[PDB]
Amino acid sequence: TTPLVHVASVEKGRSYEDFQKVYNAIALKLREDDEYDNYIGYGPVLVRLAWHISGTWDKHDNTGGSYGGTYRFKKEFNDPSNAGLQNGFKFLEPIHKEFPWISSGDLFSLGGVTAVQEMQGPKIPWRCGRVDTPEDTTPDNGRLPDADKDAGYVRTFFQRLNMNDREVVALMGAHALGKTHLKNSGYEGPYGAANNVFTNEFYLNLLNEDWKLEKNDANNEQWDSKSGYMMLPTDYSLIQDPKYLSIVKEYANDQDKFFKDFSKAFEKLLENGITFPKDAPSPFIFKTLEEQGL
Amino acid sequence: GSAKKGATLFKTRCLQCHTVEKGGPHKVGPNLHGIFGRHSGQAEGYSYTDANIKKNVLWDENNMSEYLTNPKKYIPGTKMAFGGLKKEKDRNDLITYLKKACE
Ligand code: HEC
Ligand code: HEC
Repeated sequence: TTPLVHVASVEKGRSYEDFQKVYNAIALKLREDDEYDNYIGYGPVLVRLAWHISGTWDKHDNTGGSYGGTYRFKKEFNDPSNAGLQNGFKFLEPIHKEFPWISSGDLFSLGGVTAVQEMQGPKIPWRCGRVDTPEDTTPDNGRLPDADKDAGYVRTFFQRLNMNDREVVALMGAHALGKTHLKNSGYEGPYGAANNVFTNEFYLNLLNEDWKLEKNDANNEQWDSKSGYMMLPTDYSLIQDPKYLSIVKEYANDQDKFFKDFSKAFEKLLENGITFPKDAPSPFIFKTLEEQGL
Repeated sequence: GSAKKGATLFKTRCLQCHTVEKGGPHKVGPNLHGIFGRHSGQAEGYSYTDANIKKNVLWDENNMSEYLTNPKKYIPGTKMAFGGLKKEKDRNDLITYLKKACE
């Protein structure tokens, strides 16, 4: 068999500040075009893009993962569940031609950490060494979770990503960002009041706001709030399960542990499928534009 | 500058939280009717933080721009979740759109 072993090979001669200039470039354009998606920005879509490439990973055969950076291909670009992420791709490409040395896998995975931190989120350690790979490394279609299911499907699916209850709930906190659109997913409405700001709001409006199951214009069934908030049945299934409920209520009154656990889980998510050597440098903590005086 | 483009800015960036025109909504942020800088907060009984009342600040359009630029750096410990308005022109578009509805 010889299970797939993806070794982390650092780019030629590149180091911390070399990737920091990529961070700053992404963080700049993130601040440049703020008129994308009704003044939400490219923040959320860059996070979702980072999770979609890391969600194709299968722990059994070590297939897929963010290591590949195979998003440049045709087969995985036109996926029905991947729609809306073309914008995030065309966001990073003009940045990909000014640093031709950097690989796509590192660029996409650097976009998501960059997005979170610039959106006033937690510091997320990032590692390099994801090298581009031929067209036979591309994962098939349908490895991403379905929007219409229950908590049993959630816990089962994330086992393939090697995630426990705490990590699942924490990673699901990223759904306090942005919104949903019918033109790709088939669901409508903002997740929370603050779209581009990273907060524990996801857990707060879940345990407070009144949620009623209704029908959208796509005939799909979603949960709506009197305040205008929305949630997917699988996001809502977190309070339909006892194990997931205690963690949600923990992240509600405590924001710092959520920031702490998300940074752990999200980093673990992006590094899945990568075998790091013993001489590989310690994880990078990049400086935000606010810390640089901008 | 342009108060009509501040209408669009307020709709997407604010309206989901605040409201200028009525006095009863109190969604996430408090009502913005009549803000020339009363002082820190206005009371329907809207639960405030401990940060706002501290160091009373008149909301004059020059310091308002600072608060809209970086809400966290201007008032540390604020409950308001807003990234900020980094551009200068869009500020001068939104801040004018306010006080005519504050009549
Ligand atoms: C939630 C998602 C918000 C968004 C987006 C914006 N604001 Fe806000 N605002 C919000 C809260 C929860 C609070 C109260 C903070 C506290 O410590 O209690 C505020 C407060 C303000 C204020 C000051 C009012 C006061 O101190 O009494 C101003 C001047 C204000 N907000 C303006 C403002 C503008 C212009 C925004 C977008 C263009 C905006 N806020 C976004 C919640 C949220
Ligand atoms: C770590 C990040 C992350 C995880 C895990 C995650 N999401 Fe998302 N998802 C996002 C972000 C960010 C958005 C906002 C997209 C936007 O604003 O354009 C989003 C939006 C969506 C959308 C709508 C996208 C659109 O353009 O309409 C669907 C559907 C969705 N999520 C389903 C799921 C499901 C189902 C799961 C798990 C079972 C899940 N998400 C877990 C980050 C995540």
